[PDB]
This record gives sequence, structure tokens and C-alpha cells, in this order.
Amino acid sequence: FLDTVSTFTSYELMDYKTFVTYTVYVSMIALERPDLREKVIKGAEILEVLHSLPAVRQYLFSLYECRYSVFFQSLAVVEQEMKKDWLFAPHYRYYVREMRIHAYSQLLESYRSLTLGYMAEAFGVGVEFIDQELSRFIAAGRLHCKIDKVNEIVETNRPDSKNWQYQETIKKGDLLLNRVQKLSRVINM
Amino acid sequence: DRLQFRQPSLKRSLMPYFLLTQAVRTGNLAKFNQVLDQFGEKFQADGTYTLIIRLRHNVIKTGVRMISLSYSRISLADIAQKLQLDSPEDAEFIVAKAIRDGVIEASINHEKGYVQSKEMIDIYSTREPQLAFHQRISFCLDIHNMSVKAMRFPPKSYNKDL
Amino acid sequence: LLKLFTTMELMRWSTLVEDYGMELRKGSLESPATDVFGSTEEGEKRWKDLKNRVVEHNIRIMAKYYTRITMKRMAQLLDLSVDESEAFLSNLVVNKTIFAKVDRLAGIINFQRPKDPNNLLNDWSQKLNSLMSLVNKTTHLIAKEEMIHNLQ
Amino acid sequence: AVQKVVVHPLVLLSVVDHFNRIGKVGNQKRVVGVLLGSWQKKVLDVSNSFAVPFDEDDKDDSVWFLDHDYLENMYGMFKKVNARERIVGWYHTGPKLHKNDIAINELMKRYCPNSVLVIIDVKPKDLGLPTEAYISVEEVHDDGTPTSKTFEHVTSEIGAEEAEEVGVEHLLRDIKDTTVGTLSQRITNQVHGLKGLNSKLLDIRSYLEKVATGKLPINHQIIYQLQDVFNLLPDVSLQEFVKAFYLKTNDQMVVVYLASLIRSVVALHNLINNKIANRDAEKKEG
Amino acid sequence: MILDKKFHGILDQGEGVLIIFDEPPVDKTYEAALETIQNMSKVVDSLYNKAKKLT
Amino acid sequence: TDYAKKRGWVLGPNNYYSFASQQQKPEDTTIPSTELAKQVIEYARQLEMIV
Amino acid sequence: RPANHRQLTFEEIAKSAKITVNEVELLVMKALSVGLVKGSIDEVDKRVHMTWVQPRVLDLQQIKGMKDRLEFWCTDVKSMEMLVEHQAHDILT
Repeated sequence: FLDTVSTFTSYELMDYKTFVTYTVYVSMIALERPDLREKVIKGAEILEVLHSLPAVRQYLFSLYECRYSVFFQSLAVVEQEMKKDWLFAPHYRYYVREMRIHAYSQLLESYRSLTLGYMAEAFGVGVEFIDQELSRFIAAGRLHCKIDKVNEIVETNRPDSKNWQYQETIKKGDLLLNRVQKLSRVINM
Repeated sequence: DRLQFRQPSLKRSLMPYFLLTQAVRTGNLAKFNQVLDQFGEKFQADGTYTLIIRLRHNVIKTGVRMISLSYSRISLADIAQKLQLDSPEDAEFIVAKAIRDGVIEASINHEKGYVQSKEMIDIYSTREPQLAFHQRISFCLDIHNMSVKAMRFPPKSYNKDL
Repeated sequence: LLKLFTTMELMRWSTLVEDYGMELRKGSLESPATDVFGSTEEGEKRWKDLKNRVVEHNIRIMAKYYTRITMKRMAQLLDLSVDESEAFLSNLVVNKTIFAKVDRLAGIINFQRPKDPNNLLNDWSQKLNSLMSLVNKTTHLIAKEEMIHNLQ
Repeated sequence: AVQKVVVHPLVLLSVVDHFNRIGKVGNQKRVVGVLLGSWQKKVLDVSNSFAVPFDEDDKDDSVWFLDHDYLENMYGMFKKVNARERIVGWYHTGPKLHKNDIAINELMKRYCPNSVLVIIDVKPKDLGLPTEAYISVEEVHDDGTPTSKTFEHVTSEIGAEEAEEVGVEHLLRDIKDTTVGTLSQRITNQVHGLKGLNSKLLDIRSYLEKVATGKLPINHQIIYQLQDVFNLLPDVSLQEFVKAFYLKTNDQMVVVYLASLIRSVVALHNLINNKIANRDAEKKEG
Repeated sequence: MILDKKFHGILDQGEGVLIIFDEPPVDKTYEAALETIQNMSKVVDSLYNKAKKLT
Repeated sequence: TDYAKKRGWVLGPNNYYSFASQQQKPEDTTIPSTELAKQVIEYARQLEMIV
Repeated sequence: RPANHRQLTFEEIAKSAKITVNEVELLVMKALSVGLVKGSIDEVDKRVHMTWVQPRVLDLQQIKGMKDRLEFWCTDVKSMEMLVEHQAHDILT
């Protein structure tokens, strides 16, 4: 989508504004903040096309400023716009979950010990829902370390830096072990 | 589930079993008890209902294991309704039965009548590292060394006739 | 001047009060103390900044020491408020106090015990210690071996 | 003054010559020669030297025989042919340090500048460094004992300039160079334990004996600092060094990965050729 | 600013504990991972060559 | 009665006390370093024996 | 004590020198002022750490301990040397 500068109105396949509307999803979700600052924030393209609709600008600013208050309020419009699309239909389940886990990972990136009050005030949602949410994001989500409710306050550890950076090669190491077992399997026959 | 391997065989073979094997993580006794026997054909044609009559009551053990992977504080109402089992005694009893297995980690404490747990799943990182990855290093080095033997002997089998 | 030279011992300034007082009293030597104090503001500024300079100085002296003198208790022994101590810290930030370890719970300060990189601190320490041990064990051993030859 | 000195093998080989030209005397006592070098530079450098007859007495130990004329003649001619080297000090082949050595060195202390004393062994059964450089200086004693000549140990190294390395390497054809690898390192890692073992065993026994069983106050005071050095390591529990062990073992893991990967790369050509060459040779055989 | 990663640090709410840490051996794991990934292609291609020369 | 003479534990004020739980002291790291050194020797053997 | 938990406390010092807990800071300050002791305690909770010190005149129990620790160290180094070199000489040489 970096070629959007030279792109013009096309009546053959898709309109320019429709193309922007389609790529804004992958650009906002699949790309993290450094990628945004490197590409779209530094670029004047989004600055020019934000005047098209007030919605997109708010969606970008709310996510960049990490405000879920207006985000969850306008989330309904995003959901309704997400579905009822030709090629974008089957993926409507994936983008939501991806954006949620990306937002959670982003918020838990700079935060370690989080109280329930400030969280409930930030997201503007009940604690019982984020309870089962995070509970599922532990096993099925696989984002950060174990969370304990004993103190009635969210507290993580996340030793994913020091030993884990060296433990990133243990998977490819085991796969390489199986692969040299394959190499030993080719031997003599 | 099946990820890297793509073939039009294992898919069709796992099709009837897919719904239930996906229903394992959910852990609903009442409905799935009837659901299994409903459309069940092949896995009950395996005969003598062994691993399935084990699985039926293994659902609650994998479920309480999911509870062990879950938070510490146990509600008398909420999680009791979520697990579809409500009672003071059998809760802590089955939990203790999950503790004695040794497959998990929990700290049994009684103060106000509620049972908490430390439930730390944290790995061996920065905790007794040497004794931790010792056997891993030894074994992997043994495999890589017999792999060195594997890059040793066959070239000799090449150079035997020349 | 001897106390301001090196290895300053912690002591009360109340004993120095009458010393400076009689220093103002006697006109035999260093007489124009009143001329030094001739300006009402300048004298107070110089005095306060002197006390500040030495109360920073002794801290800079004990800074090299890892002994952990527990300045929280030191403030009790010196009978002073912690506010002006925080002001002394406000002087310490431009005095380059940037290397240190503090606590949120207690007021215990640590001027040492860093992250301790394995290839730097303990490495250098083990280097110097082991090397010095080896060469010293190498010297007086054979030196004695030469000394016992004088008996024959 | 002098931090370290440089001793060339040529003088010790001249001592080998001293053990050569003996011709079965039946005396073979200590022989004092004259060492030559450069005292100009801070670091001492030994090039070559000559030999002077030295005899002593059986009973009386105060008997020492030197020659002024022969010394002035030899040093004179040596200075005539080479002006880049002058007199420095002397050395003896005696394994033990005699009391008369202060009187022997006193001569060169008068006529010449301060001399360095070197002690070696008559039989090269010593695994340790055969050459010990001892500077002669007057130091103030703490106990209050009268001021006398004291021999202080000075570190030394055995090396050659240019051609001597070639000569030695050619005459030997046995010894090997550094040669970074498995055997060269593991040999050291093996024998070094014995290098410390025989030395320590030869030392601490005579030490333990002479301390309690002996006299002639050699100033044991430094040995309290010895024992102090022995007490500098009060059985560390390694608890603080655990992270260091973790980093070292991590580096070990890096070595494992590197070894496995590189060997996996090397195995390519072998596990290709072993097939493709054999099948082609076999199919083209008949 | 922590999310911008201009410095090393992490915030806190309830406890208010400020922790500062850094990871010096950056060039190690990167080059190691690159070596592993690159060698994987070598071994895989080797498997392709053997599978071609055999079956 | 039986479990008192079986388990051989202490009884407090109408409560069951448990001891010897995670009170085990780790090693001095000296011995595993030695066995690791032996493993290094074995590595020297396996890497170079036939040579 | 050269070994067996070198770590100590100000209790023994205050008991022997019959001084309060307030003056021990100035006491160790003077101790560090003289320069005969390099001791620096990194402790948070109440503790006393000790360091290198000079034997000076003499000690009998430290002589016994000297010959003891030395004999033990020697026989340990010897045992390890022989143990390693046993297989090392055979499988490597």
C-alpha cells in the first residue's frame, strides 16, 4: 500500500476511497506504532484522506492515544462496517480478535501491575467480562505470563526478555534435531 | 489440531471427531454426554467404550486442570455455576485431588475458609539455571555428537571402496 | 583544616559554634571577621552555603564507602528534618547523584550494588583478587625457600 | 628499580657447557661465572657471557676464589669486539644459597654497580622455572635487625631475539608451538595440576616442618600475610556467582549451537558425495 | 514514551514500583538466529537434493 | 491414633501442622561443576577418541 | 572464625565494647578512617559484613587452622588431579 501516492481513481475494479477504506484495516491493526510512525504518520497520505470521513481519524487517534472509552463506543460502527462485504466477510472474526489482543498486548507492554479500578475506568467495561477474557488469553491467547488474582490486582512478571531471547532458538533447535534425525534417516537407505 | 500437514484424508477422518475434540476444551458434561452418543459412530465402533468411558469423567479433570491454569480465588457461586458443580466440599476435594497429581503447583491455605493458591507456572528462567537445563545440554549434546558420528561413519562407507 | 582534609569524622557543629564565636571574639589573629560579616545578607549566604558545602562534603566522603550508613537514622542523630535533606538531594542531582539505588517503601539509599554485569564488575574483581593472590603466593613462598638456605 | 628481566637460554646452555667440559673431576662444586648484559635500559637483557674459575673449601665456607685480571681481560676484549654490552652481575649453579655469597657479591658491589644474582640447579629435574632473578638491595627491616644485603625475587621470562628461536627449533624438532586447538590446550589442562602438585608438595612440607621445628629468625612476618592470602577466599557459596555461571553456561550453549550448525554445514558435501559418487562409480563400473 | 521505547523503564499503578533494566548482548542472539535460519535452508535444500538423487 | 504413630508429626492447638515442605537447601554448585567437568572430559573423548 | 558463616552483627561488638547502638556507626567510621579495615557492609536489614585483616603478631588456633585448611586443600587438589588425569591420560594423552 506504499504505492498509494501514485494511485488514482479507478472505475475498473475499486475506487480510491474504497481502497483506502479497505487498507485502513490492515494498516491500523496489522501494523504497530513504530510501523505507523515510520509509514502513515510520517506520510501525508492519511493526512490528506482523513478529511474524507470523520470516523477514520477518530479511530486512529483513539488507538494511538490508547483511549478505549470512545473506541468501544464507536466499535459498533466498526463492526457493522466490517461485515456485509464481498471479500472481507470471512475475516471479520479474525480482525476483531487480533485488534483486541494487540490492544491488550500494547497496554500490558508498558504496564506490569494493574489495579482493577483504573482498568475498569479505562475500558469502561465490567470486570467479570475481562476476567474470562484475560483467562482465555492466557491459555488460548498465549501473550504474557501467569496472572494471579490473590491480591485482587493484576500483576504480571513476563521474563520474556533475557533467558527467553536465548530460548527463541530452542524451537528451531528441536526442529533441527528432528531434521538431522531425518538426515540420519537418509543414511544407508 | 492439524496445521502443517495438508492432505484430503486425515481431514475427512477427523471430521466427526473434530466437533468433540474441539468441545474438549469447553468441558460441558451434560450436553456433550448426549452429543457424543448422538452422532457417535466410529470412535464408539472402536469397541468396549474404554478410552471414551475414561474421557467422559476425564472432562472434569481436564476442566479442573483448566482451573489450575486459571486464577486462584474460587467462587462459591460464579465459577461453581461455570463448572456446573456447586458445593463447598467437593470443590476443594476435587481441587486437592488435582493437587496430589503433581502435574501442577498450588499452595493450600485456610484462613477465612477460602482456599487460595500460588499457582505459579513461571519457568526455570533465572531460577537454578544450571540444574535446570543441565540434562537438556547433556542430552542435546549427545544427540549432536551421535550426529557427528552420523557425519563420520557414512563418509568412511564412501571411502571404503576408494 | 585537618578535619576538612580527609577522613572526616561525623561530629556536632554545636561544638564549633563557640569556636567560631570566640573566633569572632579574639582580635589577635583573623580579626576582621566582623568585616567579613559586614554585609548582613552576604554573611548569612556564605555561612549557609558553607554548612551546605560541608554537609554535602561528608556525604560525598561516605559515598565512596559501601557501608550503608542509613541516612534515615543519620537524620535522627543529627536532629534535622528530611525536607532540607531532600533539598540536599536537589543539590545532589546537579552534584551528579545519578548513580544510586533507592526504595519506595523505606528511605534506605544504596550508592552501590548495581545490576552487576558478569563480564564487568565481578569479572574485574575476580581478576584483581585471583591475580594478586597468585603473584603474592608466588613471591614470599620461594622467598622463604631462599630464606631457609641461610640456616645451612 | 627493575620490574622484570630477560634471560636468554644461551647462558644456561653455557652452564650445560660447564657440565660438559667437567671431564669427570670428582669435585663438581658450585661454579661462579660472570653474566653480561645491558644495564642502560630499564629492562635487563642478556646476550652472552664467559666463564671464570671458582673454587671453595670443604670445611671453611668463607673461602671464595675469583680473578680480577682474567675478568678485566675477558671483559676488555668483549668490550673491544662488542661495545653494546657491559658487565651486570654474576650467577652460580648451586641449588642452595650460601652465606658467603654476600661476600662474593660484595666485590662486584664495590668495583661494579649493583649486581643481580641468579640461582639454578645442577640437575634439570626441576619442572618449574630454573632461573630466578634476585636483585641485591639494602632494605629497612621492621623487626629492627641490623641492615644487611637482602635478595628480593624479580620476575623473569625466557625468550630469544631472532635467530636463536630458529636454532633451537631446528636442533629440537620435538617441541611444538602454541598451536591453538584440542591437544595443545588439553595437555596443559592435564599436566598443570601436576605442575602445582609437585611444587606445593615440595613447598608446604618443608614449610610446615621449618616453622615449628626451627630457628634463625628469617622474619616469619610475611607468612602471616601468606596465610592471610590463604584466608582471602573464605569458602564462597557461589550464590552471588550463580548469574556468572549462568552467563558462562549460556556461552557454552552458544558454543553448542555453533558447533552443531557448522558441523551440519560440513556434513553437506560428505552426505552428498557419499551417494552421488558411489552410485555413478557403481553404474559406470560395468 | 515507554511504548515509543526511547529509554529503558516501566510504570506501575497500585504498587508504584519503578524498574529499570537493559539487555546488552543484542548482537549475539540476532546473529545466532540468522545463522540458524540460514542453515535451515541449507539442510532443507540438502534434503531436496537427496530426495532427488534417491527417489 | 494410628496416623500419629505412623506419620510421626507434631500436634498443636486443634490444628495439623506440616513441616519439611520446600525447606530443602540447594547445592554448593561445587559438585555439579565437577560432574560438568567430567562431562567435558567425556566430550573430549567422544569428539576425539579415534581422532 | 575463618569460615562457618563469617557474617556477624553489632550485638557482640556492643556487648564487648559496652557501647550503645548509636555510637557504633561513628566507631566503624573511625575504623574506616584509620584504614586498617576495608570492610563495607551492603546490608539492608541489620547485619555486619567483614573483610581482609592482618594476623600481625601470632595465633595458635589460626596456625592449627592453617595447617588444617592447607592439608585439606592440598589433598583435595591432589585427589581431583589424580582423578581427572586418571582417565585423561588414557583417553587423550
